[PDB]
Amino acid sequence: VSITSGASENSCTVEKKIRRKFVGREEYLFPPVQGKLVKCHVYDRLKETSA
Amino acid sequence: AKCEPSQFQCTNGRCITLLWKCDGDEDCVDGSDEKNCVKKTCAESDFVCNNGQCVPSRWKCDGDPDCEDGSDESPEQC
Amino acid sequence: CPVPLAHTPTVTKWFKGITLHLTATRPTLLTTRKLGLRADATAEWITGTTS
Amino acid sequence: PGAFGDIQASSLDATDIVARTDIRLLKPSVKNIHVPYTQAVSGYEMWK
Amino acid sequence: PYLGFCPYCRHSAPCFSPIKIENVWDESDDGSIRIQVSAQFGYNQAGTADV
Ligand SMILES: [Ca+2]
Ligand SMILES: [Ca+2]
Repeated sequence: VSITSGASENSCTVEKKIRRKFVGREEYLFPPVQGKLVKCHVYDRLKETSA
Repeated sequence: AKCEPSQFQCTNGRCITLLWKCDGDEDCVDGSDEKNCVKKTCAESDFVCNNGQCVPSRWKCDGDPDCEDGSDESPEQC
Repeated sequence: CPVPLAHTPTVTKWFKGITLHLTATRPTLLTTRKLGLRADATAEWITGTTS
Repeated sequence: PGAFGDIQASSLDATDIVARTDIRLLKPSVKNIHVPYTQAVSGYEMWK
Repeated sequence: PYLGFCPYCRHSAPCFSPIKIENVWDESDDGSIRIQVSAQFGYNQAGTADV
């Protein structure tokens, strides 16, 4: 994560293995336009939701 | 009945994507796609009649009335 | 989450056994099990096309 | 399907080309118009 | 030209798009790739040739 204001231009990084993952039994680079729908979990993008 | 999408079934007799209930499109034969969720009635392509009714923005001041208040034909508003 | 369906595998039949023909563009999990007393269950991350 | 010569023709500019790709089409299940064509990757690639 | 329905959009979900990629060939040994996209390049609005 970083700030790019030229002056306030610091940053931070953390070691964290973040390999691609794929719900289901088939490796898929991108969700296929068509196919089966299976129960999966995602981070709800709604800022109000509480984890 | 039990179904693969784990999402609501309407009077169409099929399980259907519940997110389509506020996708801007009526998919079920019933007008369920606007019953249980918050919606932008107007996209940036749409004209708000001053009552909050929404119509394609091209319908505004185009020749004929569209919304229940005629704002889509208001001269001053054109 | 939409997930793909690997191409429907063609099957060949023979005395007390079958040969599945598999065709997947990306790593796809295959599994099989017998319904007998023993499971003899197996799984394999098939890739590409193979039998 | 999937073997060498899965598609064949008299010559490149012929209209009598045949094949046995094992192409099969599922139901257009998703909301948007789309055709779920699925098949064995070309036998030419497997042979290559 | 026209508009199509490419699998992955600017946002990580399907969408209709004018620049729907149809097919991609990479048979050239140079490693360059031919891309067939729904949008047309080098043609004027009226269809005049203009690169
Ligand atoms: Ca809908
Ligand atoms: Ca009007």
